[PDB]
This record gives sequence, structure tokens and C-alpha cells, in this order.
Amino acid sequence: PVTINNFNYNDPIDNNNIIMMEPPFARGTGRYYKAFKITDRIWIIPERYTFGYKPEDFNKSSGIFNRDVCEYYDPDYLNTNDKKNIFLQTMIKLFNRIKSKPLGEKLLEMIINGIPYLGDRRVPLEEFNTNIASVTVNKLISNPGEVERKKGIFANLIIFGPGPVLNENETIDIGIQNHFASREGFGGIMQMKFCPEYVSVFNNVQENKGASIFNRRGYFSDPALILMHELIHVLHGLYGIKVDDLPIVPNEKKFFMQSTDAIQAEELYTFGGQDPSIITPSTDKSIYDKVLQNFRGIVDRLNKVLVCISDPNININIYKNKFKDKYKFVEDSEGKYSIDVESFDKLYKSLMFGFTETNIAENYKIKTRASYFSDSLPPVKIKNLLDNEIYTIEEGFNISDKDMEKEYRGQNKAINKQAYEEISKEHLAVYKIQMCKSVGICIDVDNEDLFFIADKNSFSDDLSKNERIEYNTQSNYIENDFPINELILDTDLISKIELPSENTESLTDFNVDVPVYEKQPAIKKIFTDENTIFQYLYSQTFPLDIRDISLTSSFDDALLFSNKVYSFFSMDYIKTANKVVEAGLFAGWVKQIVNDFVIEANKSNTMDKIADISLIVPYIGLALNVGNETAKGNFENAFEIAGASILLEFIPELLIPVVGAFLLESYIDNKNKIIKTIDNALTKRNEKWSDMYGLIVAQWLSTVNTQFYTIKEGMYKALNYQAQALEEIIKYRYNIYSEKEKSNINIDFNDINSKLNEGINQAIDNINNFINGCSVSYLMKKMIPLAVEKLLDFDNTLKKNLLNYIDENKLYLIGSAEYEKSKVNKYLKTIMPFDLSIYTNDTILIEMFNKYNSEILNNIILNLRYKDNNLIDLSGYGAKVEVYDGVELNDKNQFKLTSSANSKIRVTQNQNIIFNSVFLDFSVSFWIRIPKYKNDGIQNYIHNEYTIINCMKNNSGWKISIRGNRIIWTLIDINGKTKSVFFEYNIREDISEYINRWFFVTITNNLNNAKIYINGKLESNTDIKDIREVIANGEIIFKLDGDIDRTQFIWMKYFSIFNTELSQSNIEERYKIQSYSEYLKDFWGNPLMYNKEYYMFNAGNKNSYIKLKKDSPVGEILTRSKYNQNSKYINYRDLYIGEKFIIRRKSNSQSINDDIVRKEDYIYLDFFNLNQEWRVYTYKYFKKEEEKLFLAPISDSDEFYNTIQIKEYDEQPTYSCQLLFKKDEESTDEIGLIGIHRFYESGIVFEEYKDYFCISKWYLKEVKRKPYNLKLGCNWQFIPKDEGWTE
Ligand SMILES: [Ca+2]
Ligand SMILES: [Ca+2]
Ligand SMILES: [Zn+2]
Repeated sequence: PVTINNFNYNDPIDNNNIIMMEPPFARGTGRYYKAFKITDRIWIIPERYTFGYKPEDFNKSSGIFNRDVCEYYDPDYLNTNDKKNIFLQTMIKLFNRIKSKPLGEKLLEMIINGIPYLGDRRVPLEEFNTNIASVTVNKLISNPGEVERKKGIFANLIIFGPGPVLNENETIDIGIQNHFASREGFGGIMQMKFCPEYVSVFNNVQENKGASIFNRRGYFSDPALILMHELIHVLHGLYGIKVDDLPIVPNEKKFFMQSTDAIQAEELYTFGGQDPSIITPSTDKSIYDKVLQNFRGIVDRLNKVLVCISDPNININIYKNKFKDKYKFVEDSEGKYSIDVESFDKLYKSLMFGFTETNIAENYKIKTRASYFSDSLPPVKIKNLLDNEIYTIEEGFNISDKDMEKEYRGQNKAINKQAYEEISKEHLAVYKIQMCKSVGICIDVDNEDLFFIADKNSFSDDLSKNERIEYNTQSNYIENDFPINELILDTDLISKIELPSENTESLTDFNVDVPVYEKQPAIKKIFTDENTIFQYLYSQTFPLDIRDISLTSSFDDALLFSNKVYSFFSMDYIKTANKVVEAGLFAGWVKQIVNDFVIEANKSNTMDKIADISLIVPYIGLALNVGNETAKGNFENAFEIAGASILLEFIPELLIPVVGAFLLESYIDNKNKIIKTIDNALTKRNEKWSDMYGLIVAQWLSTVNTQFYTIKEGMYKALNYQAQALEEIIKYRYNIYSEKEKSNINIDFNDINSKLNEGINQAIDNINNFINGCSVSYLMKKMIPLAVEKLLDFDNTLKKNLLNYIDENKLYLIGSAEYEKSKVNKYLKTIMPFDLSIYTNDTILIEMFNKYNSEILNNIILNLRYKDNNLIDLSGYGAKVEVYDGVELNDKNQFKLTSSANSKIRVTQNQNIIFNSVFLDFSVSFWIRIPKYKNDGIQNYIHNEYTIINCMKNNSGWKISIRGNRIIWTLIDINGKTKSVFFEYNIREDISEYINRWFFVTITNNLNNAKIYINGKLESNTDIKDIREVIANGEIIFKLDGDIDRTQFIWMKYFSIFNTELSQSNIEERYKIQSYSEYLKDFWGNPLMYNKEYYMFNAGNKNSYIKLKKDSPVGEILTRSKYNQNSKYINYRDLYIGEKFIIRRKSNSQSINDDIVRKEDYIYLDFFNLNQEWRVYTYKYFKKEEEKLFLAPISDSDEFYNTIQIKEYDEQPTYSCQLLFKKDEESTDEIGLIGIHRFYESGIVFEEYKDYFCISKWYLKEVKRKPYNLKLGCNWQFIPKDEGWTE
């Protein structure tokens, strides 16, 4: 157990637990400090830390000490005895809180027992030397006014009050002659400057601070956790493992980059959470090795120590026993000490990954910042930590008896205001970057708001070094984790070995290095005319002395005029916001503009499914103009083209080492040592893949995800500026009214702010999801593949290396040089899939990853789309696409492959995508339109198979071919074994749903089957179990290849590939998404057009067509003529028959050239009667359910309706459309739908039934039925002449 002593500042010095100490940095000169032993080996000196600081620097100035901290200054802190005593009692309370739980009690026990080794690097291995400043500190015994009598004591930790900056807590180690005992295995007296009352404030981006933009946001820290964070540094320093290694260094070559001190791995380890992941596995092992090497030096010292010259009273055995336990060394029955690898590993992991701020916070139910790399806010002052009503030893601020335990409400600034006070801004100093234009207006930007982008020098290149493989050689992995529960239950973690007495000889060698600090300018001026994130955010603000502003979509005007505020919301939103109204209409206007605000903000939920993008925030570019000028043009389009990359302010140069070669050592005549070597080399190979992935993750988190974090914060600020601006306008307009008017105005400012705030919260959630998706996308498509390329290269090099090794030892391997030959091929065959959870256990990051992998669209590895008269891959993997001259392309994303040799597309796929999952798993989807057979060429049509898409490599791959009315999918494995599955449509149907009509094809492949889906429905299936490996990343050639007719062609659209098997559900969804359009379509599936001649088809009367009756102004219905020749393979009904209709636009006299017909358009349905254009009319006064339509010349009669509304009542994909007659555009009076009706005719000569072109009210209720009735006689399709259909 840990005992925390009690005392008052004025208690008498007793030279034991209350002393006059001579601090290490005093160099044995100057004055002494009254110090209090709070626990064994730990001292508290309730006075400001002044070592290395100028007295005046304790005042706020035009300078700052740290570039990444909102620095608070207060020279009066601790300037009285009562203030010093309060500091003392507060420290006692914090220590009691720390030991209130086993985890914290153990941290203290480890620290108390982690006594510094007696000596350092300069001390002979045979000796213990206490006469060094890192081991002994002196206390003055003599009476006041004379340093006549001094006594030495051993100490572990000395905690002082703060230095100039109250909120800048720091743990300091002792350097002597340029070396640090605490960094070389020995450990040394540790010092700390700490302030309990002025604590840091933080706010989680992904989480709302009580969700109130008009209230105080964020949470304040529990000083006990802040102290434990420092105590962890103390722990590391005491065990001598606070080693230095390759640090994370910020790139500062660009003006938008955050400047900061180099960050050592030890600091990131101390924080925990995701931060250890920024330290590559290479560096993790580097640090591990250095610490182990340091301990070896200590264990050697224990085996050689014979005496202590500095203090004859030191019992050598007692210390050897204590140090053996401290470092967890093992000792044999003879007393020989050695390192136990298991015990060392456990100790190391416990100290680096067990005791972390994140783990401690979690255990103590204390909320803390999400990461070391999270913006810093202004600190606050805790009113009274000694008041149990506000802060307790057991629960800190989150007191359950006050219902503040839930959701860390006790630390919530918006909720627990009674616990703290805001700090006077006049006492705060912050490093700012003054961005000046070349003229010249300037904008100040806190350095903390800039992008933190780790420089390339931050990462280890150890992966490029060679590795000697031996029967020995084993894997090397360091799990940046340690089960906190076992640590809390570990029975032998805490020492039960006697702590030596602290009294020793007085220190006489005061040699020590004392740091010297100095402020630097708080403002750095730079010149740039760039208008990026900082400038855009700035344009959305207004000075405090202005109260009348107006919104503008002009960024430039917003910068020029103080009364103009930039807004990235719609033109209509902006206009309405600037509208001035009468008091009587003010309440209405407020409701309107506030509602508009929510609508605008909610556009952050916009979907873009047709472009294979589930979510996109269209206004991010306009809001920040971050990255590659995202404020220009249409952001959504730009995103569809370049993806996440366009949002990055800077594209990082990644470190992706050429993996060093392996050196396989041979063992002649040794069958085992040779086999072992081969195996070890294989396992080491995987370590290489893992370490590379870890190197990628570290860079992604410190150079990319950091930039996206800044963008998320930027959008939060942007949205708030918009709400603040609207709030300002509303206030101004309301205050223009008189008191009498105001009294009659029904407005609730809190309800307004509530609605605005809620809108922002909804938007932020979408924005965070969007940005996290972008971050993972960059990782997977722009980083991982580049690493895979090197790893695959490495594999190849290692492959022949191993085979050539199995060759050189062929003899010594006898009848096995083949068994292990394949053992190498099959091992280097299956590559390691990237799993983020392997490099981090951070829930946020893991969830981001899993979410990404759960989105089927992220499985797209090829997406050929039209953009600027060319076809490019928008999958994000950058396939090279060569479209040759003979390929016809249009903006409807359709492309035509003809019989010409130059009508082809060459696609070179990305070779670094996990495609060969080792069992075949991928899908291909596309739309196609295959022309009808030539009647005089039917034999060749059914006989000649021709390839249309071929993807082969090493005589293995896949291809899509066509043989007449059959489309074929074929797979060929490395052995040449072939399997096919096909879809063949009937060519004897009166009316075919497939011939010359666009239809959707989807082919899926898995370990068992090959399936072909047509328009979302499964059509064919082939068992492909026997098929072995199939290379599918070869070049893809789109070209008609075979014995084809010169007239042969094929149209294709939306070609894409998925590296997974699509489900029937995925396919059906894709079919509907790609079928969707605002416009109606024609019989063939193309957009329906105005001013284009069409024959009419009736889905409910397939073989019927319309003809103007010779003797009457009506359309009689006749039977389609049919294929006349004698071929046994074909049959169809003629399509180019009946009246030639033409659709004309109703309004806008923009002439009659042509255009696209959209659902709900009002039209005129006309047709040609010889040299005249006639029209389809409905007699206005029929009383029956239906009537024959009236066909006559164009004219305007008061007795006939002439306006039709084209409709689409079917919710599912169809090329059918309906035609409605309404009394007039305005009314909701429906006359009926155009269809076909059967009439009975009994004349003097003939008696029979005849069908006529009619309008009927009966259809009105029928089109509402579900599922939509495709057989209804009111379903029509328009057939224009098409080269793909001849008769
Ligand atoms: Ca790491
Ligand atoms: Ca302005
Ligand atoms: Zn730290």
C-alpha cells in the first residue's frame, strides 16, 4: 500500500519529512527550498519553478515559450504562504485520488520503488557512486542563516509549482556531461513543474459538447489525470527507459503547415490510444532494442559491483537485491544475475503500453482528449478542488450523487459551470501566423489551426536493410498493447523488496546541465496571396464594432467590406437572409429563413449513387476552398473525378523502402538447419509485409488523417460562422422595430438557436462521416497499393533467392528439394491482407475502417466513365485507359465498338490490388445493346462467335464473347482448364425484350459458381469448382474480335469491375440506380426526344399498331405484319409500321429543333399524314368511360383537348410511358389515359369486333395498383428507325 503523508506549509522543519532542500538545478549555490515528503522518495516544493527562466518572463508578453499552447501567465500564483499551503493540500488530495484505485496505486508504488541506480555511464562497472546530481540531493540541517551543515538524501521525484506558463506541465530529467541517466538504463532524480487549478480544455470533433453552439463547448481536464500523465514520464525516467529515437518532425516548408517541436515516441507512448500507431513497428523495435541493451549494461554492473566509494554506509547486498527486483532480473543459486527475456518483455510492455494516459483515463472514468494531435483550447480555472461538493477523491468531478457521473457531465463546460471560471484573455499568449497579402491586408491564424503534416524524415528506413536468415533467426513483433486488467491483477508487479534508507553522504559534485529557456515572437509574419481555408473562414466573420451585415456569395466582396459576410449556402438562402420586412411579417420571415438554414445545412446528406458515391457534402469546397481550389466549379463533379485527394492541402511524399535482400546462411550436410533457414526466411517475409503496412499506417495518421481532421474542424467553424451571421442579422432587424412593435412580435430566440444548432449537429455528423470515408479511401487507394508494389517486388526477389538456395543445397536436401520447392511457391503465393486493427486498437479508427469495408462500392476496382470526350477510370485506382480512334463516345456514357481495327479500348489495370484472393472472387457489370441479325446473314450470325472484351495474361484470364443471340462468359485457369456460362435470348419472339435494346448484365464469380444476371435477375449458373487459379489483372482489350460482318457493332455503357461477388440484392440495386432518369426512354432504351419521328408500340397489345382510318378521323388498330422469309431460326413482328408520330413541346417558343422529353412534360402528340402534320385530340364532352381519340390537322378548337402530360407511373425500370389528358395544366381534373379499346361493330354486311386508339378513365385507377401492371393498354413505347434493327 501507499501512504500519503499530511502536513501544513507552516509545520516546522524536522530534517526528516519536512526539510530545506537544495534542488539539483541550484548547482549547490543560492538558496534552499522548504520541501515536504508526500510519500517515500517523493517531494513537494510549493513554489514556482524558476530554473532557466528570466524573472520578467513570468509576465505575459509579446512572446511565447511553446508554439502549440494557449499560454496562461500569472506571476502571483503561489506568492503567499496560504497559497503555498493550498498547493500542498491540493497535491495531497490528488495523490489520494490517484491511489483510490489499484491502477494508480501501482503507478505510485512502481515510482516509489523505482530508485535510481547508484551511478551513471561514467561510473566504473565495479562501483556504486552516490556523489552525482542525479542520485543525491542535499538538505540543510544547520540553523537559519548558515549553510554550515548539509546532509544527503536519495530521491526519486521532486514536484515544483509551475514555471512562467501555469498550464504547461512538464517532467524534467537530469543531464550531466551531455548524457541522461534516465535515458540510459540507470534512471535519475526526476523533476516536475505542475499546476493543479489551471487545466486544459478539449473538445471531441466526432462528438458534440452537449450539442450547443451558443453555449460553452468542450470539457475540462481532471488534474489527477494530468498529474498521472506526468507521473508516467517520471516512471519512464526512473527506470531509465525515457530513450530518444527517430522523432516525428513536422514538415514546415509550406505556410499552411503547423510548426511544433519534434515529438519523441516516448511521448506518444505515454498518451496511448492511437498515438503509438504513429510510431512505426521499425522504430518500436529500435526503442525496444535500445532499452534492452541498456538493461544488459545494468545487469552486467550488478554482477561486477564490489563497493561504494562515496558512501561507506551503503549496504551493497541491499542495493543489488533492490536493483534485481527493479529491473526484474533473475538470479541463479550462485547469485549470478541475468536478463530473463519473458520478464523483460512484460516489464517493458507494462511501462510503455500499460501505464498510459488513455488506459488510466478509461479506468478512472475520466474523459480526456482523443489524441496527442488534437487542437488545444484556452485553459480554465477550477474554483476549489478542495471542495468535496465539486471534486472528490473517489470520483473527481463526475460525482454520481450530483448525477454527473453519466457521460462525464462533471467535466462538461456547458453543464458543470459551478466548477470552473474562464481565464482573463489579457493574460493569454498564443503563437500566431500572420498571413499578409502582397499589397496588404493580413489575417492572423493561430498556429494550432494549421495543418500538422509530419515530414518524411519522421519515418524509419530500416526496412531497406539486409537481413541474415539462420536456423536461429526468429520473428520480431512488438504489440503496442498490454492487458490493463492483468496489470491491475499482476501479483509480482509491485516490489516486496525493502526500500533502502534515504539518508546518505552530502553531495559535493554539483556538476549538472541546466536548461535555459527563452520566449520567441508570438507572431510570425509571412506573405501569401493564397485564398485557402484560413482566408475563406475569415471571410465569414465580422468585427465586433459592426452590427449590421448582409450575406454574400462573393468571397472577394466579403473580404473587402466589413459589413459583407461570405456564405457558401444557396443564392436563395442568401437573398432571403438579406430581406427586410414589416413587423407584422417578421415572425414569418424568421421561421422561413431559419427553416432555410436547416435545409441548406442538411444538404450534407446528398447522395450520388449514379456516380457510385453514397455520400457527398456538396458545399465543402465553397465553404473552405481547401486543397486544390475546391471552391471553383462544381465540387461534386471534381470529387467524382479525383476523389479524396482534392481535399488535401498537401500531397505527402511517402516513404516506401525497397525491402532489403535476405542472406540465407548455409549449413552443409545439415538437413535441419537448412530447412529451418528456408522456413524462417518465409516467416520473416511476413514480418516485412506487416512492418511495411505499419509504416503506411503511421504516415497515413500523421500526414493525411491530420489534414482531414483540420478540414472537419474547419467545417464546424464554417457552419457556426453561418449560424452566428444569421443570428446577427435577425437581431439587427428585430431591434430596428420599436418597443411597441416588438411586444407584438412573436419570436423565441432560444427556439431559433435551438433549431439552428440542431441543424448544425446533423450536418456535422454527415460531414464527419464523409471526411472519415475520404481519409480511409486515400489510405486504401493512394497509399496501400504503393506499398504492395514494393512488397510484391520483394517477394519475387526473395522467391528466386530461396529457390536458388534450395538448388545450391539440392544434395544436402536429397528427396525434399522439391517438397520445399513448392513450399516456397505456395507461401509466397498468398499475400497478407491489410488489417488496420493489427496496428491500432483505437475504436474510432477501427470503426472508420470497418464501415469503409462494409460499403460494397469501395469494392469497385474499375469504373469506366465518360468525362471530356474520353473514357477514364474513376475507381480511384488509376487504371490507364487508351481509347483508340474508332471508338464512338457520347455524354450519355455510351460507347460503340465497330468492325474497324482501330475501334478498341486498352485498359492497363493496377497490379497492386488484392485481386487474386486465392479462390476467385469478383464481378463485372455493364449495359449492352446488341444489334438485330441481318435476315440475309442469319447463318453466320448464329455460327460465328466473336470476342468483345478480353482480359488475358499468361494464357489465363477471362473474356466476354458473343455468338449471335448468346453472350458468353469464359474463365481460363493457369492450367488451361476452361469453363463457361452464357445467356441466350430468343430470336423467334414476336417482340423481344432484348434484341437491339439496352439491357443490364452482371457476372459474378466465387469459389463455386459463375453466375450471369440480366436486368437484376439470375439467368445462368455454372459450377466452377475444378477451375484453379485465374489471373484477372491482365490488360483488358475492348474490341470485336472474330469472323464478323463489316456491319457488326456493339454499344456498351457503365463498364465496371468489383473485386468481390455481388449479391442478387446488390445487383438489383445497381440495376435500378443505373436505370434511373428524369427523362423517359424510347423502345431501344435511349432518351426519348422531341421532334423525332417514332412509330408507337403498345405493351398491352404487342402485335397491334395504329393507322389513321381512311374514312374517319380515328386511329384503327391493326395487326403487325411479320418476318416473311423461310428461315427456321427467326421470327418477329415488324416495328416500322403504322403512323409516324412526332412529339412536340407545349410551351416556350424556342422553335422546334429537338430536345429531351422529361416526366411530367406537357406535349402535343402529332403524326404525319402525307405532307401534313396532324394531331391527337380528345373530344371534351364525352360522358362514357372511354372514347375514340380524334385525329385531325393542327388547329385550336374549344371542343377538343389537345394537351397531353407524359407520365411514368411505374416505379420499377421500364421503357414504357403513359399519356394523360388533363382539363388543363393547372387543374387536377384528369380526363383519362391514352390506350386501346375494343368495340363491337354490326353492319348490314359485316359483324365483328375492332380496336381503336382511345382515351379511358378506367386506366386512372389501374396505374396506381402495385406491382405496376405492365400489361395495361395504356403503356406505350416509341420506336424510332435504328441501324441496329432492319426488317
Ligand atoms: Ca507503434
Ligand atoms: Ca466582410
Ligand atoms: Zn507528455
